[PDB]
Amino acid sequence: FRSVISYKTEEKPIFSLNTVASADSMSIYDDIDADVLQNYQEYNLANIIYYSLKE
Amino acid sequence: DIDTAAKFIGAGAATVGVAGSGAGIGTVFGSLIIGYARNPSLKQQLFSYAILGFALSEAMGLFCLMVAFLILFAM
Repeated sequence: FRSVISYKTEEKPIFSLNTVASADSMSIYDDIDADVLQNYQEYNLANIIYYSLKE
Repeated sequence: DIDTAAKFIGAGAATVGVAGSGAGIGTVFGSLIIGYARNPSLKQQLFSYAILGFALSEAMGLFCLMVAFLILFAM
């Protein structure tokens, strides 16, 4: 949603565990193991769906 | 007479430096357990360091055991 007159269609990417745990840009993030990423990927699925249902 | 009696004390003291390798090899394999449980997909590469660490800490302890005998038997 942008204004009362016009809206645009959009797609937001949804990453799984094996791509967020393997990305070498996630090496700076501390105290991370492949379980605390699963709980974080499962929650960020309900967010990007909720943010989508409001838009 | 005492020159041989001193070779039983000098050799009993030299061999206690091995205690530094009983605690080293524990720290090496006490970290292969912690470090593994965090990243269990690197078992092949952690074990390859626990062996390098077990061999280098034991190599210091066995220097003591060699000076234990090189005093007790050679001179």
